[PDB]
Amino acid sequence: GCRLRSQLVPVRALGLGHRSDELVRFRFCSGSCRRARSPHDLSLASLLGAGALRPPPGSRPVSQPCCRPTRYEAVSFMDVNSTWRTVDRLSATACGC
Amino acid sequence: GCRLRSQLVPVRALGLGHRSDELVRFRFCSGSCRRARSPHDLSLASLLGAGALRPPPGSRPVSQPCCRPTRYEAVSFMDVNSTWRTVDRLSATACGC
Repeated sequence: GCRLRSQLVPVRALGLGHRSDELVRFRFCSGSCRRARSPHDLSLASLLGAGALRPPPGSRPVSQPCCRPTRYEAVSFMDVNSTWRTVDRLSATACGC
Repeated sequence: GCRLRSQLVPVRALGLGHRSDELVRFRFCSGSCRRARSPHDLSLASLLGAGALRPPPGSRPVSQPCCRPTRYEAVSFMDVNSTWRTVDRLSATACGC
């Protein structure tokens, strides 16, 4: 089921040009929302399953909510110049379907 | 990009046990939200791309909003007994990232 996941990661791999010798906890949301389908979602999933819709241009429609963050906190670290840095709203602190 | 799509479908394939000789328009949302990534989404996509996260149990995290309906309308038809039927909130009428 959709829930908050928490791993350790290098700060360079965060994508903002920072560098640190400290790993940082990064939290994110993943898992199923299939128990949270709306009537529309059920009908869409039924139509797709029956092959009654032709695929649209680009990506397939999702037929259930996505597991997404609803709330965020900053990620902090000592950078290579041993200066404390904080980056707003980078890490999830709650998830929802 | 994420947008509303509109096709014709058999009402049986809607999944609620109805039957009709009339096709019905069913509308749904699909397409990319990659231009609507939050700072968290960008960092998550960067981490995944760098192979810095181990895959969680079940489905992969999404690193961008999902293209989802924000608004709904009923789907109507003459059933095989030529009785008018309406099913609430089945068809999308607006989409968002």
